[PDB]
Amino acid sequence: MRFDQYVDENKSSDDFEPLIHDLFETRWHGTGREIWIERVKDRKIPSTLVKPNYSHEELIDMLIGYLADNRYENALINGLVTGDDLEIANSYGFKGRNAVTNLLKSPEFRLVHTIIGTETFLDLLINYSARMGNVYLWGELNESNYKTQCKSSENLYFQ
Repeated sequence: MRFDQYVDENKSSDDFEPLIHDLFETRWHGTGREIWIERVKDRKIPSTLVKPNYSHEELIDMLIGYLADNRYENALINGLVTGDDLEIANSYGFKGRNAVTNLLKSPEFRLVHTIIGTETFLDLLINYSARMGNVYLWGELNESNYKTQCKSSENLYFQ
């Protein structure tokens, strides 16, 4: 569904009218309606990501680590490469796997979590996925995929 609409959809409280009105303003400028959110996986909200009191930036970075049990299937950070490439990263300032944190840390996302709540916020990032134009915001975690894209689940007739 639409990113903007998603906010009003998972809104825990309607009292956030002012927050939604201002938050929705991003639709014009700020990839508000340009983002599509959908459920990529069917899971449940953990009690360890809601009980503890985390901070905005802290929760964002901490949450990423929650679903980051494995990095890469092949050897990673085996060795260091010397060259001008490092200069590029130092000058241009290359970002790591915590790139999503920058977008999530944005004030716009602060309202979302507030409106949808933590349980929905975590679920949205873990259970669901966000699509921004030609790039994935949440970031797909499908690595087990060998050759096939998705698997067809068993059909469920009517009772």
